[PDB]
Amino acid sequence: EVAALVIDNGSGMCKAGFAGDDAPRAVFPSIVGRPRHDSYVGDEAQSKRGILTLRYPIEHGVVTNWDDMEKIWHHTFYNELRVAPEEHPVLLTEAPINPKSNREKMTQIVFETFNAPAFYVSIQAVLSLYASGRTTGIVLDSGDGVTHVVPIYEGFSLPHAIARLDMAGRDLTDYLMKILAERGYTFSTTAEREIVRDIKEKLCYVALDFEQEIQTAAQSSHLEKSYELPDGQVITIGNERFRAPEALFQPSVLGLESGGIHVTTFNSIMKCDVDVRKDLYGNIVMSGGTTMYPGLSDRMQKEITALAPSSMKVKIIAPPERKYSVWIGGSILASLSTFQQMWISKQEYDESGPSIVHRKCF
Amino acid sequence: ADIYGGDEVSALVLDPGYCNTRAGFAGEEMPKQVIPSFYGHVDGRDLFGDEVIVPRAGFEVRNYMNRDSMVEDWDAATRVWEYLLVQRLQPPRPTPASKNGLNVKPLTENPLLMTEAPWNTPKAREKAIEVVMENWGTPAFWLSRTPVLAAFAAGKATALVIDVGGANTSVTAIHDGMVLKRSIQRSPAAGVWLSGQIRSMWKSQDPPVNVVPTFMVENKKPVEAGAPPDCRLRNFGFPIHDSFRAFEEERVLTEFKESVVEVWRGPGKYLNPGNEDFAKTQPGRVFEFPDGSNQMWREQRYRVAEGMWDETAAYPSLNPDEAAITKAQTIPALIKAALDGVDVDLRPNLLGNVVVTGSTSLLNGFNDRLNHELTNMYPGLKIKLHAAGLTSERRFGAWIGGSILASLGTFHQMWISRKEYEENGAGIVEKR
Amino acid sequence: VSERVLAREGLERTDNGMRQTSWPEVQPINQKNYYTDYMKRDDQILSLRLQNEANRERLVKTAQMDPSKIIVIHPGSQNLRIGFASDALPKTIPMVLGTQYSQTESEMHEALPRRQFEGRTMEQQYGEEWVKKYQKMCSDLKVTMRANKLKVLPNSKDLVVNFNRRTEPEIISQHNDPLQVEWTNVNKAPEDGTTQKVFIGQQALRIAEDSSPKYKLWWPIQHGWLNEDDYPTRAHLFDDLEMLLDRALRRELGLTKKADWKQYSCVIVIPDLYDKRYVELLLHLCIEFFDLSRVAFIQESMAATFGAGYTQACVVDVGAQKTSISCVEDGLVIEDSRVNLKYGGYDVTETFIKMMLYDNFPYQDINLRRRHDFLLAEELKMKYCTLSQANISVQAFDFHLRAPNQPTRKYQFKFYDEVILAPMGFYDPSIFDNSTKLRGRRKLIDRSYNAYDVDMPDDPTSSAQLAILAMVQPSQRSAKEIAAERDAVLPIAPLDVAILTSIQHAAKGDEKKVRELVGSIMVVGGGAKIPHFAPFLEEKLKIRRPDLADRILVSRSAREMDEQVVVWKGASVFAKLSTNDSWVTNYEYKMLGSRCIYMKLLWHY
Amino acid sequence: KANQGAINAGLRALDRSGKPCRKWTRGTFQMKSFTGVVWEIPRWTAPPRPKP
Amino acid sequence: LKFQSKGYNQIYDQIWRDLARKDVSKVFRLATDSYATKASNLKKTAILASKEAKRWQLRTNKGTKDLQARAKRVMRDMMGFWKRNEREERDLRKAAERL
DNA sequence: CATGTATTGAACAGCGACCTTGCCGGTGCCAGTCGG
DNA sequence: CCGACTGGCACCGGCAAGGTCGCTGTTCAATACATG
Ligand SMILES: Nc1ncnc2c1ncn2[C@@H]1O[C@H](COP(=O)(O)OP(=O)(O)OP(=O)(O)O)[C@@H](O)[C@H]1O
Ligand SMILES: Nc1ncnc2c1ncn2[C@@H]1O[C@H](COP(=O)(O)OP(=O)(O)OP(=O)(O)O)[C@@H](O)[C@H]1O
Ligand SMILES: Nc1ncnc2c1ncn2[C@@H]1O[C@H](COP(=O)(O)OP(=O)(O)OP(=O)(O)O)[C@@H](O)[C@H]1O
Ligand SMILES: [Mg+2]
Ligand SMILES: [Mg+2]
Ligand SMILES: [Mg+2]
Repeated sequence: EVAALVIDNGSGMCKAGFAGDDAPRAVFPSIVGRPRHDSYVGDEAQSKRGILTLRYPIEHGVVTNWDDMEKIWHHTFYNELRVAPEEHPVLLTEAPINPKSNREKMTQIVFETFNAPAFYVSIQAVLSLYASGRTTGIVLDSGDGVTHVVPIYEGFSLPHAIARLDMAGRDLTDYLMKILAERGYTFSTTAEREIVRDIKEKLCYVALDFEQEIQTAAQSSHLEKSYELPDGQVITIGNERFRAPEALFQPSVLGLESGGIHVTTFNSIMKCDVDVRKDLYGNIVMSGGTTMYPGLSDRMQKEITALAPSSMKVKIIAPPERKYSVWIGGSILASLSTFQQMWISKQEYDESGPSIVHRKCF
Repeated sequence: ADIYGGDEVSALVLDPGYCNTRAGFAGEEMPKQVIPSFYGHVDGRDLFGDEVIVPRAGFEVRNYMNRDSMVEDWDAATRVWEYLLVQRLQPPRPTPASKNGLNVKPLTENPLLMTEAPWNTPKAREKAIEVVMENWGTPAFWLSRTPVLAAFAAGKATALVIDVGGANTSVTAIHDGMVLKRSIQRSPAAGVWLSGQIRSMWKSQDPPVNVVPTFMVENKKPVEAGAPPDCRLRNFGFPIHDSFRAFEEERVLTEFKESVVEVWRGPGKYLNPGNEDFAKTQPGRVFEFPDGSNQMWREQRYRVAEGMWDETAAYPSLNPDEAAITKAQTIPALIKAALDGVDVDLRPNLLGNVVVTGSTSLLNGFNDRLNHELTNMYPGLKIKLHAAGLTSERRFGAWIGGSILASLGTFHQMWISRKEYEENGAGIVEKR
Repeated sequence: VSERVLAREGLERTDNGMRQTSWPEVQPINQKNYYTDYMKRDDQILSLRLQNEANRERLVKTAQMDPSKIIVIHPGSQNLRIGFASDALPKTIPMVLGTQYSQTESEMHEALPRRQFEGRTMEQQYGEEWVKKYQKMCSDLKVTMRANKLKVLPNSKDLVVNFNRRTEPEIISQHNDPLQVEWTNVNKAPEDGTTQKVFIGQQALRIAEDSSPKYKLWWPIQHGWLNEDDYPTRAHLFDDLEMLLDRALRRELGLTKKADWKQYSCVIVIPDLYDKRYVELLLHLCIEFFDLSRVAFIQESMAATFGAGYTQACVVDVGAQKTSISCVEDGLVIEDSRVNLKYGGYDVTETFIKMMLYDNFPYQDINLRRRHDFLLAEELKMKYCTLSQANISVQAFDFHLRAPNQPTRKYQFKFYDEVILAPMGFYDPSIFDNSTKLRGRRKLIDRSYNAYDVDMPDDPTSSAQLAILAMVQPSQRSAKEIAAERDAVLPIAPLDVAILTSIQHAAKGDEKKVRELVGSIMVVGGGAKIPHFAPFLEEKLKIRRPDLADRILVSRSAREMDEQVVVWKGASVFAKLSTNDSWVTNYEYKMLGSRCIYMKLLWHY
Repeated sequence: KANQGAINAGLRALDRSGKPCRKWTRGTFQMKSFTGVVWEIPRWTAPPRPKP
Repeated sequence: LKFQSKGYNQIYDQIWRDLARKDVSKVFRLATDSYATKASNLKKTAILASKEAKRWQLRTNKGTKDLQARAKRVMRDMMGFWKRNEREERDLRKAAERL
């Protein structure tokens, strides 16, 4: 008998696949394009940009344009997965502390637009913790659009202790354009920006000692790696390589007043009950695409060890799948026998309304 | 008939205090959003949340609440409550289309119930509903006192609430969910005063102890007890303001409060002849300041707290104008005065239903000592202490009470309607 | 009181048609006899699903892959082998990367072999322990070669020492110098499709000492592991192994246009006792940095038997700095058999120079961290070292020290027994400088913990290796602490003892498996190319286990190949053959990182 | 794994059959305080399911 | 004007007394029990989920046996490859450096 | 041409260990009946 | 609205029981290889 579906509603990239699978079937940009003067989604919308206004329907991890979001799910089911929701239960991920109204509205849409039989909404941080191997820990989830720190104890995510660094993978791309423009290259265009995001994904890393790297970058040849544009001209970038990710650790470097990921991790831990903190320092878990920079774990280990009491073991769990951990945890959850007595049935929706999600999903 | 779904009313419950402010939707076991009441100021620009306090040239740390646990800066109160109830708990408005890099009134849904300190004066209650009705378009409003909600967070209709806050320690008798007005008793001997005690005690050990806050250390290495710390401190392109340093040091005083200090729990006060001499021999508790400065703490661990139980024990204030605590402002004096403000016939019922509340009650041994003190000051009566809360986390007791109150279907008849306010102006006094 | 008076006043209590409460009521889950559908079928595991899709598509194309588009890489502390799977022999380059820097590698550290210059006596100058051990080994050889009834003139060492002391360099230039030899012109631009003036391989060694901009050489691999001793930071090390392999693709294979690389596939050979962090680094280079379509891993001894065509063998790999032993049977390296010793043909060179220096080798100023001295030392090692206890006598020879921008100096010299004692260090490894091999061994890159239980080490462990560690340091602590305590010991043992402790753990107590493996010894790796290494090792094994002396049989290389290339040739066969479904595809790795190595490899990773 | 009886109650009982769920809409509700004054809360509604 | 009435006082008090004694106590019990059950559900679920996430890595006899077979398949094929290059025809790529 | 074999890759059958919830004897706290 | 007394349900540790799962084992047609 046929499997349930798992959809990860990313600010940057949407991911979808069948429960039980260990990786998504479909990964495509969360872009909807409508004519300037039909609509297109994902790579098509980027390709046909010349005749389209493009908008993201998800901003800072949260859905903001429902009429567009419904088109992304339509593309997900009918073009990407090639399966009709009328025969499959669905698990949707959502960002931590998203508004109640958004839980209700996405409940409304996968019943009333897609006639899905039974469905469940799930906190992205928690799922990334399941995929990371454990029941208790603190999840730094850092995506394209937003960065959250979420303490979770005995599989319950503490809402009050969540801290949101409003800065993430797009900001680091805007920033890497900025510092390369200062170096001498031109990258103002959207068809240039989508090159710079690839440059960020390949060449960047996080320094273990930022001041020492700045001091030695003035003389080292090794640092200055080079990258071919589609245009055929070749760029070279140097201290830009680490100054782009370093903004995670020093958001002043790109001009906002929030504390870095390390201080926000520490503050989230410190907002927890004293008895729990031993376990959270022992179980820091990294999630989401922005956490993929080489050596982010080593620097998180260093920085939090500098903030923590010298008695605390500090442990940074960075699984190799951490780019898709949010989806993978969903896969797992939607493929336990237990799921059936945990979802919203259409028979419940039909007499409870969208507000059933506030009972049933917790 | 039977056209409606599974939902009643998505109320949200707001709970301001001197140290912290708490907000979120009714019918959840914890508030969604808890923030430092202390708010950032930089350059005519106000900043909120513990993620947005950091060293910057202009940075100054204000608070919209005074040490009476009442609002003193209603403009900032409006901005803070709008950050909680609007920016963090409602759907975002989408970006304009050009600005996304690809191309090249708010509370009408949710009634607001708000928490007030027991002694909060009518003028401040009037201004609360006035601010609410202008600024967010809210459909209905209600205002209720922390003791009443704290009792509901323990499940008790009638209770003695001991409420050991930050800026204030309070005792009050709750009966059938009303406060018995004569019983309200209040004291500075609370988590803020206790920080001053700890500061004083540090500035008076044989080598003086210097707190240095977490933000000023770049790197630290472990060191043996009482050694000079292997560390390197920061420097900045600007002076750090005194308000900022004071706020960032309070974290360390909170860490010392929670992980070291311990209420004297043995028989009799700490200053009875044998007790101090005994305490000096015991295994203590260890602590680390952010500097790396490591020490084992033996007998002071009790004394810093003991002053709120017997003023005789208290250290002198570091601020010379912060006058010493009177006998009448010690916890047993509060308790005895509070209960003596209540009908003699009701006293056993209250004492059987003791509710403890507030983060300062999370001192090790606080329930022990309070059980002893209640026993010895009211002999021949049963005593049973309860924490406010549904969980180990007894921090949120006032809030959780609101969450529960606004979820009771019987309650929704009580709200001050938008339409009542816009017809009467000061309903808030008499409809209570 | 009052009753209907309340209603007349307009005051009336009211439930508002609401429920008695709105607090969530939650039904408890039941998990009795629970089941899971997660990763239960090949359909669901991405690494297998993609392979089934590739199998189906191959069957369809058959009804109606290219060795020239498979690259085979085999890294090493002195040498990198690289080539296409089509190719008869791999191109070999010194795995060294040269860059502009403030100080050359000779200026940063004490000279090698290490000496206490201006020491109070020559016995202190070379270290007293070491001098006693050299004297032992000289006497041991004299007794041994007298037992074999060779000629020994009593004055042998004196004839060498006095001659080497009294002789002085001749000086030659122009057509009097046999070679008009070049130095790398670091000023000239790279024509191989790139901007940065960096050099690899033989050309990097041939950078003059006083080049106009100063160049420092770096080796990213030493002692058969990542060379964290030298590198300031992790990123700088990764960036150099990336830069070296990048230039090797460009400058040896001639794949100059980078955009074409996405259509190629790659086979990487890794040691039998690998660090997981080194395997996962090499994967990540091959996919995020080079964007190659497929990557596959084969273990050095596994590959060695694929180079021979052996079902079952004991493979002894004697590298420049690593010697490793493991026993192969039924398509796997036997997990517990693996032994990994931190010595090889470089130690023989250092030791060879140090023994001649102590005797009286003319160029006392020599320093193996200086490039032309390094090449000198290595050339002499390859010519004069021999484990054959024969044709050994006072012999006179000469070499040229073609220093950079300085006249060619020719030294006559003599040797007697340093030429055999230095190699024989493989049977008393204390004679080697092992003092700093363990230096910085976890300075940058931590030990490989398990993905989820991050205390627990997840590197390979082998009973045979622990037997070797116990011989150096006799051996409730956590598994982390135990692994740390083991890493603090440098694995060292005589080569015969290492082989027999390998084989005993391969057999797990079965004389018949012992009698097969001991009769099946195959020697590979360049250190093995010291003349008569295989027969000498057969002798040493015979005399430690007389119970096996009729079956013990050692063979050099396989099927006429050079010892160096066998493992490469084998890894090419694993590229070419059709049954191999071991490939990590590029799309797998993008989706699931190193997790897919566990799903795909042909052993328990 | 999947079978009959308990432990698969939901996976047997789910609808799978395309039929429309009842359409919800953001209606309103008249709420009456104990002081008799009436005020409006936004509340979900759907059309009545038919007679047996 | 509005709220000084004895009647108002009675209803206000009666609402609050019933709300405090009956409804707050019912809802307290229900909320505490509901929290305990929610926490239990999530604990139970997280324990299963976290086991599954790791389960693929645990060695099994069947997994071991099939892996040994995959190795042995490849090994026989490798012997076949050499048979097709030494027995089917002697097809060695003899080569020299020609320096 | 085409006799003859142990092993292969797999479907199918068998057994005990395992995790979890039901039913159980018992201690305890509680809502409700009754009198006032 | 209130307390004393009663029958009842919540909770404790404990043993009996369930199916899933992993370990164990027999049997089949098809295979590469050998003598013949
Ligand atoms: N290997 C990588 N190195 C660096 N950055 C990466 C890497 N892979 C992806 N990213 C970046 O991570 C972001 C995408 O991550 P992810 O898909 O988790 O975001 P998302 O979930 O859509 O965002 P959000 O969680 O905010 O909704 C992009 O900015 C992308 O460029
Ligand atoms: N674990 C702890 N142990 C003791 N004191 C603590 C602990 N955690 C926090 N505190 C202190 O108690 C106060 C926390 O705020 P709390 O809710 O208890 O009071 P508040 O409601 O913010 O202020 P108030 O009621 O006085 O207006 C602070 O003074 C804080 O330093
Ligand atoms: N012709 C030769 N004769 C003798 N010895 C040689 C010859 N050529 C090289 N060697 C020696 O053999 C050593 C081993 O070379 P090889 O290329 O196997 O190193 P390697 O495989 O990189 O070692 P490792 O893999 O452990 O780093 C060389 O370092 C050199 O000292
Ligand atoms: Mg995401
Ligand atoms: Mg308070
Ligand atoms: Mg080698």
